Formats: sequence, C-alpha cells, structure tokens
Amino acid sequence: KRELLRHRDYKVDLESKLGKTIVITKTTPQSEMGGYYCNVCDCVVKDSINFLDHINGKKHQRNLGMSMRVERSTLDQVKKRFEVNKKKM
RNA sequence: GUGCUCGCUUCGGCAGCACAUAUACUAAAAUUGGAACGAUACAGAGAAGAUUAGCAUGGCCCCUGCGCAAGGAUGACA
Repeated sequence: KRELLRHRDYKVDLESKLGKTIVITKTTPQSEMGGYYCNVCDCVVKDSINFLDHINGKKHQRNLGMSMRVERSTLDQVKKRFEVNKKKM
C-alpha cells in the first residue's frame, strides 16, 4: 500500500546556510554537520543539486510512503484551478 | 458458403452430394525489489635508499708485559 507521489508545497532551504560556518568536532551529529540532512533518510548530502536528487529519489519517497506515480488530473480540476487563480487575483 | 441431384417438392422450403480441416512465446495488462566509479565530499609526492654515527669483535704485521713447555751461549776469588 503506497500512496501516490505528491508535489511538495514548501520551498527548499538550499540557500539558508550560506556563509554560516559550522565547526565540526567528533561529537557533533550528522544533523548539524555541514551540508544537507534528510531527517527522514538520516543521510547527509553536500550539494544543493545532489540533495535535490535525493529528495527526488525512489528511496526518499519510499521512506515517506509514496511511489513514482503521479495523479492523473481531469478536466474539471484544471478548469477550477484556472477559476481559483482568477478569483485570487 | 458456392454449385448440383432428373429426390420430397415449391420457386417460400427441405434431404443428400463435391470443395473448406485444426492459428497463437500464446500476452494488452499485474506488481514489489536490488542497483555507478556519474557528480559532489575527503585525501592526494600518483615511481626512489626505506637510513648514518660511535665502539667492540673477526683477518694480517710488528712492539711490550705475564704465564707454560722445551731449550741455547756466557760469568764469577778467599
């Protein structure tokens, strides 16, 4: 039982820690280590684009109970999305 | 199905007759798994002897001292 893949509604904080230096000792955990950390995956990745590859990967989405299948939206959903933005602006 | 029986029988039909004789990895679809030497991260002298300083031992030749063994020549009246 795997749910369908859902588009992330939150922006990714790839740029958040530019210039912010991290002093790394032996006792420091992977959470505060340099780079990007998948709290769901418990893995460290040291690129923004490689972290994006991770959070777009089969294993990361599997750990979230997802799959590599995207919902097939219908006519009314797209039309109502159009009307929703028309109302919002 | 086509055509034919001097058949029943009517052109509405029926019974029999000649030919037709055994296709398919068969598949459209089902699903969950395991996965780089590709990137970034680290290191990166990515080919050398893996050394040189003394003293003592060992070999050869003298010199000196002590010991052992066997010896050579010489010296001393009252």
